[PDB]
Amino acid sequence: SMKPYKELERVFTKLYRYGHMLLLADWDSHTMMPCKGSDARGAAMAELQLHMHDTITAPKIRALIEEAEKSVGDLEKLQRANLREMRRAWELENLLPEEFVERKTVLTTKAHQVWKTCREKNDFAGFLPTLKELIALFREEGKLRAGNSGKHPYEALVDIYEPGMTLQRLDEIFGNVRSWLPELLKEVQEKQKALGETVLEPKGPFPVSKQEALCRFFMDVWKFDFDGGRLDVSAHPFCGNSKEDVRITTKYTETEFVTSLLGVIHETGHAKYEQNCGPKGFETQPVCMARSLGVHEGQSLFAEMQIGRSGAFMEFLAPRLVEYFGDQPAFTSSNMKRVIQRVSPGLIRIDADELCYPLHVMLRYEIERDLMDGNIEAEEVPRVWNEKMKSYLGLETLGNDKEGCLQDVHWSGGMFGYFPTYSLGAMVAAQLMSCVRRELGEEVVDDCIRKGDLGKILAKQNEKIWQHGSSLTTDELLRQATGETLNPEHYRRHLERRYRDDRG
Amino acid sequence: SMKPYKELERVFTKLYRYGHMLLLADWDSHTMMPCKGSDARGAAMAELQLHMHDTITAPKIRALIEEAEKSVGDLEKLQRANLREMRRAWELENLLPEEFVERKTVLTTKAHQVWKTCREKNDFAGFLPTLKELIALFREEGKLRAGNSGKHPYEALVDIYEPGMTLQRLDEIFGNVRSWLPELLKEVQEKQKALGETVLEPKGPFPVSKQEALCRFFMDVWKFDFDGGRLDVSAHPFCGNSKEDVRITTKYTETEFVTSLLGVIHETGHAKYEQNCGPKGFETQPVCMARSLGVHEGQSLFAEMQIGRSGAFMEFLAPRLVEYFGDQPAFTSSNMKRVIQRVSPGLIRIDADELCYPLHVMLRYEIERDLMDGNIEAEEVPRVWNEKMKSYLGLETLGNDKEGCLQDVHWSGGMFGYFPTYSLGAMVAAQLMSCVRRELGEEVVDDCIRKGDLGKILAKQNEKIWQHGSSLTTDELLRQATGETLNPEHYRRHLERRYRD
Ligand SMILES: [Co+2]
Ligand SMILES: [Co+2]
Repeated sequence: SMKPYKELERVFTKLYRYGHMLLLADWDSHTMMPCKGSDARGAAMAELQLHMHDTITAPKIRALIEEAEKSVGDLEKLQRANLREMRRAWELENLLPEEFVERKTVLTTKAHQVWKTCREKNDFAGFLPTLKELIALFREEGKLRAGNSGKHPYEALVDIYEPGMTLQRLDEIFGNVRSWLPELLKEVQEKQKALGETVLEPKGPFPVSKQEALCRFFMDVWKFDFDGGRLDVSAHPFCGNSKEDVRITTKYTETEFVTSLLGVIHETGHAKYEQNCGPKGFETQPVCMARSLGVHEGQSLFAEMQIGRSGAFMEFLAPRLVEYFGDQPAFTSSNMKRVIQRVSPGLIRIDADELCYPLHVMLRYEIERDLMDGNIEAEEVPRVWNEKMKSYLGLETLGNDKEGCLQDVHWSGGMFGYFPTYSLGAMVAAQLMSCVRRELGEEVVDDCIRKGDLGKILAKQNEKIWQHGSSLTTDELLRQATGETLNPEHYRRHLERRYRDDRG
Repeated sequence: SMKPYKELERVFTKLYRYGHMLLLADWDSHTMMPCKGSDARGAAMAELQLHMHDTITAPKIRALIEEAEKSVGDLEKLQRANLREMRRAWELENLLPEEFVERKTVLTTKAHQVWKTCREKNDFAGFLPTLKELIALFREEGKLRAGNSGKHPYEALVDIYEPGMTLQRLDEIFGNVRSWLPELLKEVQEKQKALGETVLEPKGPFPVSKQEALCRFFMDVWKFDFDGGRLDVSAHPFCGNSKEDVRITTKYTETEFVTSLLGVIHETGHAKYEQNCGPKGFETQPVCMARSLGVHEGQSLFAEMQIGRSGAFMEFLAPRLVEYFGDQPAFTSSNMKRVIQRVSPGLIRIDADELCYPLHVMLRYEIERDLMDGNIEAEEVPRVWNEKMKSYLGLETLGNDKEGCLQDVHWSGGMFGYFPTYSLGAMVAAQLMSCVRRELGEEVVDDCIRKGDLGKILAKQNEKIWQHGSSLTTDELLRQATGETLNPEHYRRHLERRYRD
């Protein structure tokens, strides 16, 4: 009935309110909180997390969900989707026994300090005992989340971040990438080395106040609502807080402006999704949420990569760089394109350019999959990390675990099945932009970008993606939006056109 | 056994964790939140406030307190005090029916809107409907909070902010103030007028970045722990957030810097108490809270009035003004003292000098007491306000309710019985500083202030007040600290030395 469904709605509004507090508390801990407030803040967040957990895991919720589900056809369409999303949120908290949960929590908090130091010291052997336990915990986690579905443990884990994504499809997507991208990289490198184009590096200092002003200017170009969000400073840029009050951060160095500019553009792309997330009338409910991390990172990367690193945008950007920092030879649209699209393989994933980046992701996918499968053991990670690094990026890591397998925090913090979503995001972004250019026209999109007039583009994003939140399945959403399910051929054609053909 | 007590401790830690979130949300509301965030933020705070209420008022809590209390002798000194403070918190929440609390939140949220416009528009008539309801509400609230005590309803309201304070003691105190303050003010005005001393008002602009730097510098003089707190800007200066993370705010104008400086020093005096509140080991418990609004305001006024408006402090301050803003004729010791210590009765209590301030408080006390007692009704407040302002301050407010009875937010915000604590704080500050001067020596105290070297003074405040929180009754606390219960004669002699002599 409506009765139990509406009772669920009420419970989920309660949870949304408590989540508001947690999100604020988390935002503040990274931006405003002084160091001695840390224990108080963590104690407070833990207690509130506990209450949210007891609320969603009370016996009555399951009984409520079950009564609501027998009378499904008496609900409006969007209420039916909301009931689906409610079960999903309930299963995500309920399928892990509390004994497992506390054990995971203890190990991840342990695993963190052990990782951080070993990383800094290049000591995989000191990490390895922990790492073996993580991998056993993750394998155990997969099975629990798998439930009575018969899903592969890793699939159960990827599902946390990418609802409905199967290992079969993931293996097809990454196998597709593996068939062409390592040779594309090599082709691009040799083309760029044979050309020998002049690239003038921007010369600093770039005053941090002028960087901030430039960033806000670009947030205005993306029509960020500043009456419903903020820009501030943290050690790691992120997009956080709540949908009514979306708060992004960045970090500035005087020596360059690119990382921070492009970083803000990236987070603004996330923000636009959050600020415009529908469906309307479901604001405090789980159907009014981002569909997946791949869909979310598809929005950030649409902003950053599809618009931000384009030749057209350089035409708009260059004269703003003259205006905000003062003129210098580096500040021409042709030269800034060369700076922003420069291809240079390296060892560190977070520093990777648009082309190399998916190779870092692909390799993490394969290892994660293989560990979960039993094909390899923690023991072998360094060896296989090095194999893949030489193979995909032409670089060695043997003996350099610091910048090899120990470089990312993710496994310390109990995040397995997360990494692949980044390249899924890149693929979503390329697919969406292909559609937008098909619909609006190539010259129209280029004119919008080069003139910093994004409204027609942002409107298509809003229509196709943002207004739907989680009311549709990912497959349904992408089909409705772009004509088909997620297809990596768009990302391939984007990368070929931009890097191999220098087309923008 | 000790089981009920230790389970209550666990409950109050939970509540402390919840209050942390509410405190952060409230601070952020006034400092960082963009305007469209407002609805979601109010809905979140209300849901959490409800959960806290239901937690503390559950029948379980009553049963725990009753069980703990029947073996109160099996508890150590600080645990028995903590149990007293637990019962107090529970009674504060548990006494009003939930139907009452709903009505009040409704009425007050609406009252803030109508008050604000009526105030801007000088329209008591428009406000009078709301105000008759507020007064009816407060009389009902007082009776509810009194219960079977036999306390006057207004006493039960005063008790919320000033635990253990009786109306009889309040009447003894304001009666004392009335015995010397009027002849003092009168005398000071005719002294000032006969001298006709030159006062140079500082001339701006004062860049807000420079003001901020000066304000932070004085926070450092008070040894504010910036690893455990912040300064930020808000529409209305306050001291908030939590004890591990004390966040104070100010507002800046280019035309003058004094209000903001002294304001920051005031809030920093509050912050020092919150940053150092004991007892140690009871941090998440109600025993580790400020004793009263009177004692709290005592710490802020010790900072602001006892140190911050003294001649010795002007010796330190004047060279700092030159340093931060650049030299000008006004920036002398002698002249800044005259600016900061200036006496000029006016209509607006926030703007009142150290001498006139208690007169504004006394008139509100008298008016709140008469309203509660049914000696006047809401219709009569403008007339009575004028009469009391004429008698106390020499000033007519008739027809100017904007600068008369509608002046302050307190009544529309549901705060009755609050005003008296301002003067109690002034008295606590003066009594504290007496003991400090007696113990350290006048010369050592003056030396400390004039060199910006406040360590020895702060250490005394910490020892005497901050470290105890609510472990002692207010009478015990002041007796242990100062040798006696609150005595307004210290306040008298403070005002006499500063303004008459
Ligand atoms: Co992102
Ligand atoms: Co105060």
